[PDB]
Amino acid sequence: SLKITEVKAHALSTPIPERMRVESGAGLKLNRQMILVEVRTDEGVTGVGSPSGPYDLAVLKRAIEDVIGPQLIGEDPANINYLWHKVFHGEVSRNLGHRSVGIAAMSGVDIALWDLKGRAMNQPIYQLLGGKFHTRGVRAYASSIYWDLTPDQAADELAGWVEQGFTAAKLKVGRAPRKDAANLRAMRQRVGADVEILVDANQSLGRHDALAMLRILDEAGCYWFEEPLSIDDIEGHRILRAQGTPVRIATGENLYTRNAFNDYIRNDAIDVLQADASRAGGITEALAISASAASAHLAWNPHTFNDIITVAANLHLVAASPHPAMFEWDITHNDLMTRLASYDLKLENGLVQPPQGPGLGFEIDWDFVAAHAWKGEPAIGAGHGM
Amino acid sequence: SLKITEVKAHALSTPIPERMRVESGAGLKLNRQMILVEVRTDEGVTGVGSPSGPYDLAVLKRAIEDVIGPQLIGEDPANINYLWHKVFHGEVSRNLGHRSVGIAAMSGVDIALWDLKGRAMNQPIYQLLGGKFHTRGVRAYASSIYWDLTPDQAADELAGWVEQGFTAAKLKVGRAPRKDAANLRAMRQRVGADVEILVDANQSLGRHDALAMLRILDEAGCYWFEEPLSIDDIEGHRILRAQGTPVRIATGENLYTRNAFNDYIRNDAIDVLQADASRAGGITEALAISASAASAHLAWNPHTFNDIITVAANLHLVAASPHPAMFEWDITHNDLMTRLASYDLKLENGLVQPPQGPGLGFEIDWDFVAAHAWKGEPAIGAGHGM
Ligand SMILES: O=C(O)[C@@H](O)[C@H](O)[C@@H](O)C(=O)O
Ligand SMILES: [Mg+2]
Ligand SMILES: [Mg+2]
Ligand SMILES: [Mg+2]
Ligand SMILES: [Mg+2]
Repeated sequence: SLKITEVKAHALSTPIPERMRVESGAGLKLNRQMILVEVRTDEGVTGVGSPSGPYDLAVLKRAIEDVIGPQLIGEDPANINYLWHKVFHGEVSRNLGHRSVGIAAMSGVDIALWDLKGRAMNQPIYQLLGGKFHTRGVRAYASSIYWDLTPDQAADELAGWVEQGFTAAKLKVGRAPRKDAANLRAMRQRVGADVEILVDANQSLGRHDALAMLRILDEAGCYWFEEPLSIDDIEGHRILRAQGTPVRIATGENLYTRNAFNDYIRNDAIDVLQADASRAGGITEALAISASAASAHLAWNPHTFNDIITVAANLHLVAASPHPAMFEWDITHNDLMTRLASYDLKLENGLVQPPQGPGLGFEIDWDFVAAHAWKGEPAIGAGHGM
Repeated sequence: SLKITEVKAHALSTPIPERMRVESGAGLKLNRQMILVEVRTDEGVTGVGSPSGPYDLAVLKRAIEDVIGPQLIGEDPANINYLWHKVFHGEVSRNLGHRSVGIAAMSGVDIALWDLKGRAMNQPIYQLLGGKFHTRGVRAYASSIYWDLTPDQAADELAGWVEQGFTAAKLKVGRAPRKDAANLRAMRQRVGADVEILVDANQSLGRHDALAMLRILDEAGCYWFEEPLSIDDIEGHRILRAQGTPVRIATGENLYTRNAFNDYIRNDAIDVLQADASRAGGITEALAISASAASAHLAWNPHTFNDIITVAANLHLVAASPHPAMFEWDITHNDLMTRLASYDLKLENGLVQPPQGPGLGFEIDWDFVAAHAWKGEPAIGAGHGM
C-alpha cells in the first residue's frame, strides 16, 4: 500500500484579452484561474485535480494544503471513500461550512485521489466506474453565448458554434429579459429545430420575471432553464417546474453535496441536477448525486466550467452514466482549456470522447504550470443579484 | 459622511492548558482562537467584530481582507444594509459558497460596521435596535458540561453552576448515549425541577438513536435538544419534532443565512433557531432571522460561543428581542472571554446585562491583542460524525 506524503495546491492565472472578456450574472471575467492540486506518495505515484472556480486562490490553497492536507498525510490513498468522510466530518463541514468553498477544495483533492488510483491501476477513471454507457461518445454543448450581444449577433455566434460541430449551445440571460427574449427568438429562427438551445440566468431573476421568461423559453423550445433563481429559493424552482412545460429546470453549480440536491428533489423543485465533480464534493460525491438523480427519474448533467481538469473529471463520469448527454464545454477564451494538458476538444458528429490514458487520462504541461504562477490577479469582477 | 479606508483581520490564538481541554462532537479543543476584525475610516471612527470559530484563521483573514474588504474600501460605512448585499451578491455567495466560512467572514465585518455605527452615534447597539425588551436583564445558561465525566461528576458540575447563580446549563452528549442518560438522570435528581437542563449532541446521532435519546430527555424534562442530527438532515429534525414532546428541537450554529432557517421552518423541523450573529450573516442577518422565528411562533436563542465579541454582539440583539431568554454563556477556559475586552460576566439573579458603552459597548485591550498573534497553532482536533 502507498502512503500520501504531500498535498500541494498550485495557484495559476491566465490572462484574457480585454475584448474577449464576457459577463454573466456571475460577473465580468478578468483572468481564468485555477488551483492545480497535486497529491504525492512515498512511491512516487501522483494524482492531480482541480477545485474549480471562481474561488479565491489563496483561500483554496490554504484549505487544501493546511486544512484538508493534514488529514491525508500518512494515509493510504486507495481508501478514497474513507478519506472523503474523514475530511468532511473531521474538518470541512463544521470548520469551513457545509455548503462552501471547503467542499470545492475537497472536490479538487478527491479528483486527485481518483486520478492517483487510475494511474496506480493503469486504467482510465471511466473504466473503474463500470466502463462506458455512451460508447460512441458524449454529446457536448457550447458554453456559452454571453451578455452584451444584439439578436443578430447572438444568432451569428450560435450558428458559428453549430458550424464547428456543436449540436447544442447555451445562452446567458438575466439582465435585460426583453433583449434575452429577442436573442433567443433570433437564435431559434437561425438554426431551426434540430439544435438544442439552453438558457442560464446565473440566479439573476426573481420568481415573476422567471415565470415570464419560462413562457418565452417554452415558445422557443429550449432544453433547460439553468439557475433561473437564487439557489436559496427552493420553492421558486418548484413553482417553475409546476408549470409543466417541456423546459427542464436546471441548477447545481452553486449547490453542494448530495444533501442540497435531496432537498430540491424532496420539494419537486428540479429536473436536471448539475452537481460538478470539482465543486459539489468530488468524483466520489458526484457519483452519488448522479445515482440519486436516476432513482428519482431525473437527470444529472454536470456543470464543468473552469479548466480542462474539471472538464475531464466530469467527462469520465458522464461517459459512464446512462443519463442523456448534454455535456458542458467551455468555448470562451481560456488557456486552461487549451495549454494546461494534452487533452483537447475534438467533436465527431457532435460528440466528444473521454481521455484514454490512465487516471484522468492526459499529461500536464508542467512548463506551462511553472510559467503561470498566480501573482494576485483577480479572476472575476463583482457578481450580480442585488 | 465617512469613508472606509481599511478592513483588517487580526489573527489571534490563546492557549488551553491540557486539563482544561474539553471535547464534544465538534472535537477536542486545543486553542481558543479568533479573528478580530477592525474597520477603519478616514475620520478615525473604528468598528471591531469577530467571525466566530473554529474556522481556519488564514482562510478567514484572506476572505475578510482580500475578498470582502475590496468591496468596502471607499464606501460610506453607514449603509450597512447596502454593503451586506454588495458583499453577498458581489462575492461571497458564489465565490465562497452560500453556506460557508465566507458567510461567517461577512458576519464579522457586519458586526464591525454596527459597532462603528454605534460608536459614531455614541449609542449602544441595543438602543439602535429599538431598545431593550428584557429591561431587567437576560437569563443566561452555563455552556457547557462536556464529555468524559461520570454521573456524579456531571451532577456536581451542574450544582456548581447553580451555586454561581445560573438557572440553566447545557450538557454535551452523543458519544456514549447510555452514559449521557445516566449523567442527565443524576443531574436532574440533584437540582430538582427549577433548573433548566439543555442537551447538545453536536450532530453526533442518527435518527433512531436520537429518537431513543429524546425519550430520555422528555423524562428528564430537558429544555432543548440541540444539533441532535446532522444539520443536513432536515427531515430527521421534523421527525423528532413530530413526537410532540415538550423538549424543543434546536439547531443553528452550523446553518447559514435566513434561507437555512426558512427551509427548516417550511418543513416543520425546528423549535429554536440558533443563528449566531457572528456566523449566520451578521447582526443584520440575525435580526431578520429573529423576526422570522417570531412570525412563525418559534424562538430565536442564538449560539454565541467563541469570544467576548460574539457574545456581546448577540447579547445586544437578545436584550432587544421579545423571545424568551436562554442566553449562551461560554464558561470554559477561554482568554478571549476574559482578557480581550473590558466587559465581563456579571450574573445577577441569573441574568446578564448588555454592555452599556457605544457600539458593542466596551474597549479592546490592544496590548493583549498584540501579545497573542496567531503563529499557526490549530484551534480544535478532528470532529466527529463519520
Ligand atoms: O464546544 C462545542 O461543542 C462547539 O465549539 C460550540 O460551538 C457548541 O456547539 C455551542 O453550542 O457552544
Ligand atoms: Mg459521512
Ligand atoms: Mg451556469
Ligand atoms: Mg440581496
Ligand atoms: Mg452547540
